[PDB]
Amino acid sequence: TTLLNPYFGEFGGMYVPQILMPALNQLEEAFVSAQKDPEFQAQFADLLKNYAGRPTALTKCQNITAGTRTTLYLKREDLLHGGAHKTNQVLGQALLAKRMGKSEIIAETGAGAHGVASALASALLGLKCRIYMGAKDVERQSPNVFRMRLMGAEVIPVHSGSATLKDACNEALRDWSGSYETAHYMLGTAAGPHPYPTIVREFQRMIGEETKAQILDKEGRLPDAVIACVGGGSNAIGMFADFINDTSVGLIGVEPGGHGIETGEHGAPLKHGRVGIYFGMKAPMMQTADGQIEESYSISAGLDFPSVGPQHAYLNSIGRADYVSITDDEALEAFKTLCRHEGIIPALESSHALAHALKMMREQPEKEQLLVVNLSGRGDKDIFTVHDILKARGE
Amino acid sequence: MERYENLFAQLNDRREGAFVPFVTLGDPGIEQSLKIIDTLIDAGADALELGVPFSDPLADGPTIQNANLRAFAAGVTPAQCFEMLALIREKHPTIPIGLLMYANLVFNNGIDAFYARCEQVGVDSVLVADVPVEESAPFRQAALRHNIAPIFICPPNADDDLLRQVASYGRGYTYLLSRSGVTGAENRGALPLHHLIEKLKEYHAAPALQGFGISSPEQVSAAVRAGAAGAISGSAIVKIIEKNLASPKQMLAELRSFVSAMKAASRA
Ligand SMILES: Cc1ncc(COP(=O)(O)O)c(C/N=C(\CNc2ccccc2O)C(=O)O)c1O
Ligand SMILES: O=P(O)(O)OCCNS(=O)(=O)c1ccc(OC(F)(F)F)cc1
Ligand SMILES: Nc1ccccc1O
Ligand SMILES: [Cl-]
Ligand SMILES: [Cl-]
Ligand SMILES: [Cl-]
Ligand SMILES: [Cl-]
Ligand SMILES: [Cl-]
Ligand SMILES: [Cl-]
Ligand SMILES: [Cl-]
Ligand SMILES: [Cs+]
Ligand SMILES: [Cs+]
Repeated sequence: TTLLNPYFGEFGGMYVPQILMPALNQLEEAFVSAQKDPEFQAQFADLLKNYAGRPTALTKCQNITAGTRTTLYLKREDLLHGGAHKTNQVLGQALLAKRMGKSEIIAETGAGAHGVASALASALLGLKCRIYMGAKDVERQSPNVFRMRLMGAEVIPVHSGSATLKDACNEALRDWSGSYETAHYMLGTAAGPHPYPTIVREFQRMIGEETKAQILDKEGRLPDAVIACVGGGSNAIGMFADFINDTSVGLIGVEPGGHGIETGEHGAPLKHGRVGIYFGMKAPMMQTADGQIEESYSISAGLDFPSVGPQHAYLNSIGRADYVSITDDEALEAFKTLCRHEGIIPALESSHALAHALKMMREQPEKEQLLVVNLSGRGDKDIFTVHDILKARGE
Repeated sequence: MERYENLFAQLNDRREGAFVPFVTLGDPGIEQSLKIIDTLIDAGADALELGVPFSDPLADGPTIQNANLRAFAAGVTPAQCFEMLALIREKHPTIPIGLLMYANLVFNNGIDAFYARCEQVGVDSVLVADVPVEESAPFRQAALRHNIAPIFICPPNADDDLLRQVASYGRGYTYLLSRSGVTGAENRGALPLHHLIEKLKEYHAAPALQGFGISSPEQVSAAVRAGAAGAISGSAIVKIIEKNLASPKQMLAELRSFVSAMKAASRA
């Protein structure tokens, strides 16, 4: 029994051990109550504006579209406190944790951006925060391990499996199943068991609401398409949500193509996996023929996840949203292009969305199109990884 | 078939509880796993709970995580697990055999086909660890259609509605969870389960087996005195496999002594 629909068509649900159902039901009830509570909404709004810095800018990127009929805007979640869109919904979930009387926070992280966001919100709001992070991601995203520990969070390296985001997710859930009376699991994406895909969307939807108002003010019309990278789904559904009923607006999600879809070393389950049950949800999975969950791959730790949130699987199934992939090398070019020609250093995750927008422009340069890319984070955490790659290329 | 019902009827006549070990199928290898399971039965196991190696066993702590890894290192597949189950049932016609599954392995090639294959090899029950009662309908329906007992979890935080559902929907045995958390011998249950055991009997639920953290004979006796029909022990068994990988002879000898002692605790 739930208050809200746990499914998006055939996708979603609550595939957790029985022990965790009271925790999910409590979270759902607290969310439904808080969404009706003017005091909660005002606290949340206060934090978003005066602490995180909302609304974020919408930047018109003129150099990189020169000589084409593409107009490209970047929604600047890289300017949010913490450096990524992850901060938005962490502030709301932390308020939910306090509303439920939890004193501790469990969080997974791969890009370390959700870990940093969870740690900063816990420091602000008086919660004891512990972060699970794959040992591989500890290294390739180390500037954030430094940030998290300075803010008082416990950071726990995970060496199991691929030593990346999937494995951190596993240990966060294992931990929560034995600590849920005192710890809230601050899941970092629009995936997992209900109610997380719903809560995370509603606590990210200001991205698209602001974008819509900003595009209308500057261009007098809706975008032709909005474009976002898809690791678990949160920045993309945050951008998409307010446009879903505007049927003229394309919704384009970009999965990581890794070394190339044909190599199997990618993170693109929505278009190249098949439906399965894992991480509390029925959703597209990278899996073996036998039903073992695969390991994913991406140059970008934040997209290195072998599943995807159920609302994206649904929006794809009905044709409302379209999903594509972008390889490591395509993402790296877009990263370089934004640094050099717009003076913005993007997260490698966000660079996948940018790369697809640049492809849309370059492939049809005389096509008139008004596009928005969700620039979900800044790239400071990536500058060392990008350095080592271009050095090994002789660049 | 009726293997659980016959077991508990025989156990009640002898006024004793069930001891049910768990191991991972194919840990540390197929043929060593088969000998391990024969040793568990010869030492007095009343029933078996058997795990199919899964890539991401999110209800399991480190001990059984590593059992899964060992089986994968031996290349063990679900198809080989069903081959093993056929060989076990061929040797042991009456012992109740329950599988510990994760949902994706049941869903993968069709839920109905999975339970049909369980029926063909002689499995008696299936517990799907990440399917709560709220999601259970296609699993329990497919189980019952193929004469498989669907095993439901009664957690310590169970309310009255959950007790009634688990009592109505389940067959074979009710899984009485000792505590929150994941599998593991290092962490023993804290709460008394007397109130839930008796509500389950009131609602005519399948007989209860307590599991999670049962590693000592006293715990087996205590579960039986509390009213449960028996107890399950996994990590304590698997630790003996892990500790004796280099000595399969001393592995089976120490498994035999442990199972014997745990079973003897169920007799009073
Ligand atoms: C700037 C930026 N942009 C986009 C993404 C992609 O995530 P999305 O917007 O949720 O699709 C990330 C993802 N980063 C993760 C992964 N977070 C994560 C991903 C998948 C499952 C669990 C997770 O914690 C993190 O933990 O910080 C990011 O940092
Ligand atoms: O002795 P321990 O602590 O290792 O426990 C052994 C339990 N092995 S099992 O197959 O019964 C078993 C039963 C239920 C499980 O998860 C669930 F409760 F969510 F369903 C996991 C394993
Ligand atoms: N559709 C739906 C709505 C509310 C609660 C449960 C549900 O399945
Ligand atoms: Cl309101
Ligand atoms: Cl409006
Ligand atoms: Cl369009
Ligand atoms: Cl008895
Ligand atoms: Cl694991
Ligand atoms: Cl390996
Ligand atoms: Cl615990
Ligand atoms: Cs232009
Ligand atoms: Cs992904």
